[PDB]
Order: sequence, then C-alpha cells, then structure tokens
Amino acid sequence: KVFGRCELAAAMKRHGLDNYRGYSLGNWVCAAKFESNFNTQATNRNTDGSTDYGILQINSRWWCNDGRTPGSRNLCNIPCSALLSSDITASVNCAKKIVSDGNGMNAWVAWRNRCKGTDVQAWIRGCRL
Ligand SMILES: *ON1[C@@H]2CCC[C@H]1CC(=O)C2
Repeated sequence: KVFGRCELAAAMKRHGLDNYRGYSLGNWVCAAKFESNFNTQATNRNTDGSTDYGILQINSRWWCNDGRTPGSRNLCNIPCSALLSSDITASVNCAKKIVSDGNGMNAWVAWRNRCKGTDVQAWIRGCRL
C-alpha cells in the first residue's frame, strides 16, 4: 500500500508513535517519506546481505527474521514479511523498540541525513489529526 502523507500521519498517531520517545509525528512521517516513499512493500538489499523492509525500512540483521541474513537477530520477533503489510502495526511496534535502543531516530540513517534539524512539522501540515 502506498500511503498518503496525512493518511500515514493518522495511522502513526493511532498506533501511538506521535511524540514517542519525544519524536514528533512530523519526524516519523519524514523518516517514512525518505525510507520507503510511503510504500509498505518497499524492500532494499544491503551490501552486508541484510535487507530493509517496509515503510520504515527495518533491517533484518537486528530486528526481524527473513531466513537469509547469516548471524542476524530478530529483536522484534517478527518475520520481516510482516513488516510489508498494508496495516502498519507490526512496523510501528518494531520502530518503538528501535527508537528506544539508545540512539533515538539516528538509527534511521536517512532520518539523520534528511530529516534531523529540518522543519519536520511541514510533514503534518494540513492534516486532520
Ligand atoms: O542487530 N545488530 C546488533 C549489533 C550486531 C549486529 C546485529 C546483531 C546483534 O547482535 C545486535
């Protein structure tokens, strides 16, 4: 599923991401925008053999099981395919663990490089939330 901007902001908020670990909704929407362009079925293989999955491109080396990432953990205890669903619950649940891991949203390199320090509030402008 390819979400609309405001549409995703609303699902993120419903699933309790808005101001989770102090990161405003606009941070979460910008992250999704540069990670997946809002497409729940986004996959991207990494040079290390790992794969990033879903709306927030969660990585198979730590966070989910895809059966082909030698030496991986599955800290969210979830098949990585569960992160590709139209329903964002699993992704959101896993992101909560990632963002609590100690480095905040810096764990998303594209959030660091493209969202961090920017007017993230523009991402939720116009939305009925
Ligand atoms: O998820 N990462 C963390 C750091 C090493 C590589 C993977 C697997 C792990 O044990 C934790």
